[PDB]
Amino acid sequence: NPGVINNVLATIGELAQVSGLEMRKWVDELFIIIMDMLQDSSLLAKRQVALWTLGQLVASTGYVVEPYRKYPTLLEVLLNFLKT
Amino acid sequence: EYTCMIPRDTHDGAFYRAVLALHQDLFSLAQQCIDKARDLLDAELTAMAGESYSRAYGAMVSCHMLSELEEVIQYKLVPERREIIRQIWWERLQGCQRIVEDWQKILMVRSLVVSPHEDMRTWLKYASLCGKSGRLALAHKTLVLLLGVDPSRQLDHPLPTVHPQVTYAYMKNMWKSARKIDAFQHMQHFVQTMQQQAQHAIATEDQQHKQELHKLMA
Ligand SMILES: O=P(O)(O)O[C@H]1[C@H](OP(=O)(O)O)[C@@H](OP(=O)(O)O)[C@H](OP(=O)(O)O)[C@@H](OP(=O)(O)O)[C@H]1OP(=O)(O)O
Repeated sequence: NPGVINNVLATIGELAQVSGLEMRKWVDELFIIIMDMLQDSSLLAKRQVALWTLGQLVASTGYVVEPYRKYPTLLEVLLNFLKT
Repeated sequence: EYTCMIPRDTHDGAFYRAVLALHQDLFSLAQQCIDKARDLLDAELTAMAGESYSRAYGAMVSCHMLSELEEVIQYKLVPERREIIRQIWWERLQGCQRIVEDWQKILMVRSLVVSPHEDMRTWLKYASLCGKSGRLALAHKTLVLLLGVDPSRQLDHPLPTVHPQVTYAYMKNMWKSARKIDAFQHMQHFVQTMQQQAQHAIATEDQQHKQELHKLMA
């Protein structure tokens, strides 16, 4: 069930909001995981919670422009959610 | 008094009402106005983003400016995150398109809590951008505001040696715009009174100042 995934995403977003700049050593793997759960969604999982916790670990760590080139498909999949 | 007549159903109305409510410490109304402006802008964003990204940048800059108001809330709420958001602001401003028209409004929504005398690393770049874009009369105003005293009124008094980056940029602007002779003597005097300064600075621990002064002298 996706309940465990939603729960761990919500708690990890709350944790990233609690501890800022002490999670920069983890944001890369979190990005690689959460973009593969957001984009190329093989299942109909909750995308709003993933989007929220993704936006929550970039306002605390300060990952502003680097992910736009480290993951060249981030802007396109962020823009598609307005038409899908 | 002016915002009371702006329509409440448009994006600019919600944006300005959020800014006004934020000015008087209303952290609950401002969030609601921000969340309303979010969708009021998302409408035209998804209407315009279907063509191209370069066409939707005009709404993306506004969405970015709107998403920087929550960081103003965090600035006025938690004193421990002030320097961190003040640094991510500078890190995020380096990604936008170098145009004075949007830089002005971004810095205005940003200076709601940060005076120009508190983060001048981002205002010197703004002055240089205004100088390169042919708008030298705005670069002069920005440099004068950063300095604190307008040297164009006292043609005989020297330039304020404090804030060395600001006076260096001011001398560059004076050389570029109008006068190629006065800026030369000004730079000579500045180099003299700046080299006569590092001698009395025997720094044993703070080594983040001597190297910067040496680079500036170079
Ligand atoms: O445009 P220039 O008159 O040639 O001056 C440049 C310019 O800085 P300014 O325009 O603010 O003076 C560079 O920055 P950009 O505008 O080109 O991005 C800056 O390099 P930085 O980006 O690292 O600040 C460089 O400094 P440097 O010579 O160390 O490369 C500096 O040259 P000068 O200060 O010597 O004029």
